[PDB]
Amino acid sequence: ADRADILYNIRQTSRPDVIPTQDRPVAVSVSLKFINILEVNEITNEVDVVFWQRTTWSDRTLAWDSSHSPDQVSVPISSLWVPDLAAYNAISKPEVLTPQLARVVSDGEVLYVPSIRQRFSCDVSGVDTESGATCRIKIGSWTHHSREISVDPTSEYFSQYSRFEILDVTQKKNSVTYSCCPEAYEDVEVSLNFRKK
Amino acid sequence: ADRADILYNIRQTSRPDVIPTQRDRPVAVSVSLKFINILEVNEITNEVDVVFWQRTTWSDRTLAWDSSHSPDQVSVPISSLWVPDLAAYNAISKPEVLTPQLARVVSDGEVLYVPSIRQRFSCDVSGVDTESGATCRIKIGSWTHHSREISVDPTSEYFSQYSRFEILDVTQKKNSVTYSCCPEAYEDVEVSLNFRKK
Amino acid sequence: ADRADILYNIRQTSRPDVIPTQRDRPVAVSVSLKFINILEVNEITNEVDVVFWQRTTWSDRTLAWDSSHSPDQVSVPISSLWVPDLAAYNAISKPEVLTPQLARVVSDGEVLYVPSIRQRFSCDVSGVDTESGATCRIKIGSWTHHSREISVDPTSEYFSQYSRFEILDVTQKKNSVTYSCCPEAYEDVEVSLNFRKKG
Amino acid sequence: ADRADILYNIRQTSRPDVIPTPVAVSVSLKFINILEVNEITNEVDVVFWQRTTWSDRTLAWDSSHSPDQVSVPISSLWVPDLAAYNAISKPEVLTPQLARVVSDGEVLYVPSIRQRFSCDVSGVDTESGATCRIKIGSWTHHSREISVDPTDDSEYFSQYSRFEILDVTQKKNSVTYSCCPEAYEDVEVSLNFRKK
Amino acid sequence: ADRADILYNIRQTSRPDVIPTQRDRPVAVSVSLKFINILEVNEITNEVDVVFWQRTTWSDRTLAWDSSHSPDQVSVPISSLWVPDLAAYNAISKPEVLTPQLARVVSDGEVLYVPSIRQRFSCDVSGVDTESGATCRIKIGSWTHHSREISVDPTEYFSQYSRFEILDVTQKKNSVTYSCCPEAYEDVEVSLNFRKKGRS
Ligand SMILES: Cc1cccn2c(=O)c(-c3cc(Cl)cc(Cl)c3)c([O-])[n+](Cc3cnc(Cl)s3)c12
Ligand SMILES: Cc1cccn2c(=O)c(-c3cc(Cl)cc(Cl)c3)c([O-])[n+](Cc3cnc(Cl)s3)c12
Ligand SMILES: Cc1cccn2c(=O)c(-c3cc(Cl)cc(Cl)c3)c([O-])[n+](Cc3cnc(Cl)s3)c12
Ligand SMILES: Cc1cccn2c(=O)c(-c3cc(Cl)cc(Cl)c3)c([O-])[n+](Cc3cnc(Cl)s3)c12
Ligand SMILES: Cc1cccn2c(=O)c(-c3cc(Cl)cc(Cl)c3)c([O-])[n+](Cc3cnc(Cl)s3)c12
Repeated sequence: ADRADILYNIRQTSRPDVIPTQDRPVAVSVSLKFINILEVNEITNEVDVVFWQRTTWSDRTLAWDSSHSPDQVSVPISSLWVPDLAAYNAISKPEVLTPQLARVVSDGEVLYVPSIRQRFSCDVSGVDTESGATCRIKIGSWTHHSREISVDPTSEYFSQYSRFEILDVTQKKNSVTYSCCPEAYEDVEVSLNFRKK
Repeated sequence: ADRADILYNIRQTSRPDVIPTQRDRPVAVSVSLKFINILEVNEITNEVDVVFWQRTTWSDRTLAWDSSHSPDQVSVPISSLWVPDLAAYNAISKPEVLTPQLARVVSDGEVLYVPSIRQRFSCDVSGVDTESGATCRIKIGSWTHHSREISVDPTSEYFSQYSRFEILDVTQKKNSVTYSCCPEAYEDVEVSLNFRKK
Repeated sequence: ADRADILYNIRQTSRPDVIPTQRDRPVAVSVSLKFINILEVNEITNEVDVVFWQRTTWSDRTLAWDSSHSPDQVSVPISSLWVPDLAAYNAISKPEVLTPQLARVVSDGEVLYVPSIRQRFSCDVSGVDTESGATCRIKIGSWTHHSREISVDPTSEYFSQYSRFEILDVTQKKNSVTYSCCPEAYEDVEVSLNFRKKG
Repeated sequence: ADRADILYNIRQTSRPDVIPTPVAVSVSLKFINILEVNEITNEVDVVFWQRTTWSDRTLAWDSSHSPDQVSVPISSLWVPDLAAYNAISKPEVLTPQLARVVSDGEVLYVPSIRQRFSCDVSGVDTESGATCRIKIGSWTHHSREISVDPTDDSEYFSQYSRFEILDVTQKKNSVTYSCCPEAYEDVEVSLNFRKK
Repeated sequence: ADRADILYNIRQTSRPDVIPTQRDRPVAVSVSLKFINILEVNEITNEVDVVFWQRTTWSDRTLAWDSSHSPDQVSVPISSLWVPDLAAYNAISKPEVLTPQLARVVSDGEVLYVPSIRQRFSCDVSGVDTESGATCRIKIGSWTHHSREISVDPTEYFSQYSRFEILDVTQKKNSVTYSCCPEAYEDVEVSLNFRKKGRS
């Protein structure tokens, strides 16, 4: 089997609209790497950031034997199921800056790392101090509760040319629940502690 | 039945372009806005930029399945379902949907759609910097379906603490509009956001 | 016949790319703007940003069905229908459609499309801050269909009370343009919005 | 044959991705508006009708007993890959993306375009005015595949612009690149304009 | 064989989603930027807006045809062929392609793609209003294909009407690797040394 055969197989087997549960939730790993802080407004409490959203999960149906073939291919995400992640305090659409390609590994692991520019409503107070501001970004599945999707977290790539610098990034698991229903929604709370240089 | 079987059944039965009227009764659409943010307010132009969750529910009993030994809910892309053609009458920008365009379908045939929307409105911003605050009225209804086809029924907890504004009161009242040409009435929800600068 | 049957039949007979000329008659397109808002006015650059409902009606008799014992109207996405290729000649932005892109089809074959449009125009903004106000003229017609293929016919109630501007008068007059090349005439409606800044 | 039959036939015969061979493409700009001029950055924002004609004989039909012209979406036709070499924004097509096809196989496409250009704005606030040169040609087809031929410059120009047109000149030209022997044909449109 | 036949054959054999690796060799992608214009420079935010031609070439031997008695080159929409998934690592906007999205395919299987791109970068703008000027570094490589799948090789048209002038452009090969994995990603580092015209 050559690359074309693996890709043909993935396209004919992929169910983009069907969460690939093995009765277990799909374990989605999410890690933000901050690349840039572009605009900060201490009056409106708004930030414009660029981050790589490292996103991994498993779809065992996509797996193939790679003893005598490539163990990884690039696949357009429009061909694959993708977690329906959203940032709860986003105030703009995520602008994906990068090619919308995922990597599929022969064991069925899927890796997606879009570079995203997005605006958030978060605490910008203290940005011009030594201690800096702490902007909290909550990312979770919009429509899949904890029995369907679990979200697990895990300044190296931050631009030296930003007016801001990063003091600390903290990535903590959290859970939200609504008055209506017993369903809990898992999220990652990403705490970006940063300040003006 | 697994998730794929429920979704294939929904795909084969759902007619995205056909309102699911039972007999000649209207489809009862529930609409509830939850305000998340007030981003830009202009007291001179009377324009406000808001973020809200538009909780939208209705019934398509043709989609129903037995969930005794199966999942009782799935996520479905809205392009596979009929969705109410709701619009805000006093919007001055396109709705920016911030969230994945998936609905939930429940085994009893309930459909639930909760987009997070950023949109700009023309409304009364006068008094925003006072104690009594401003009252901004948002009218949401079906653009093309009169009251015999769609009825719209209404029903601070999630408001960002980091907004420059705070919410005093949200009221959701049912209302109805009619045009000189025709006897048809269009139902809407009038959402009254009473808010002020902190 | 139920709504699904009417919609199936419309999709089978509708030719979105084919003007529905009955005999070899022009398709009579009715156009009526209802101004909802005036957002930005620049008296120096002579530019206005407006919101209007473009009430647009025409006949496609091939879509007709018997509506004794069926619904006499349905909502249909405009991507399933032929739609007039109307353009504003002094527009300087693309029309931003604010509303769902659904038309109403009546069982006699009448089609009604009422998009809410935000668009920017180049027009006369002089006098906006006076009592007599400015008169901004918007020219709307078919871009590619001359008068033997499309005729365009015209016909403050919904204006936002919260605008900084107020409407004194709207006039809708039929007009016709012809180009040096060809004998073909293009019909338009000239919509004259007389408005001013409030006291 | 009725309109539906002409359009059905165009869908069966048209190859949007195949140049209908050089194809002689006629290009003529009519300036409608000058919106923004910046003397410091040498940038202009203009609105123009790009009158574009060519022949695709494969589209032809007998019109003795049918319409001799139809409107066709450009996504159904081959269209010249014309670009402005000194554009600094994407062309914003303001108008419905329909061409006219004549029964002899002539195609006419007249988009109204808003676009920003890098060009000489020096003298704009003088009596002699500025001369802004806009170079339009095929991006990927050299002169053996596409030839570009030009055709009252102020007849359609908005009276409400802060600017006025003194002269529009449309001259044939050619570009060639260090790599290759191929020549690319262009029209150089010289817009002589000034502040009122 | 006429143009229609060549294009039909390209559509029948081209796999837009499949990198055309020959044996187990990487696809050699040649990338060369020609700067056309510098539009907006912000010395406070360290942001530039530039227009450049991204000359992109590679080989897809599956596309090849006999051109002894037919055209040796055609224009093909990029949606009909595989295209390298190049991205600028310090881009802060989507690339805005200003030009028709057509590649040239040569009968030997050579593919040439030259989009005119407007894009905003985060890079060092300090010194732009000095004699030595600013050096803005743009890193371009494959987003998803490591060095065993794609290799990136580097290899006059600047508007005379820009308020900036170009002192030097240097194009150097480089390689990145991530803590997770052994895979290396090739890039080109393009160094644009430029400054404001007309300083005293
Ligand atoms: C090539 C590249 C440029 C920038 C960021 N990348 C990354 O961050 C990672 C990465 C991912 C994880 Cl889960 C952990 C770590 Cl430590 C690194 C990575 O593999 N790649 C290549 C890829 C691009 N798209 C996909 Cl899918 S994989 C890059
Ligand atoms: C996960 C999440 C984030 C934000 C808002 N949501 C909500 O408001 C509700 C919700 C809906 C109703 Cl009708 C009543 C109540 Cl009390 C709550 C909800 O279920 N969910 C998940 C969903 C997202 N899209 C669909 Cl469809 S369901 C969330
Ligand atoms: C519900 C609604 C909100 C706003 C404007 N509308 C209108 O102006 C008219 C209308 C149309 C005409 Cl031809 C004459 C008159 Cl007097 C009124 C109308 O019927 N509707 C509903 C519709 C929306 N889209 C279509 Cl198609 S019909 C509304
Ligand atoms: C109706 C209209 C509004 C604006 C500009 N138009 C034009 O300039 C010309 C035109 C074209 C040429 Cl080649 C020479 C001359 Cl002298 C005039 C024209 O025929 N039309 C209609 C058309 C629009 N799109 C197509 Cl295709 S044909 C108009
Ligand atoms: C016509 C044109 C306008 C602008 C730029 N172009 C170029 O830069 C080059 C070019 C390419 C290389 Cl690899 C080296 C050199 Cl030295 C020049 C070129 O051939 N062409 C035509 C083409 C445009 N798109 C394709 Cl595909 S071929 C132009």
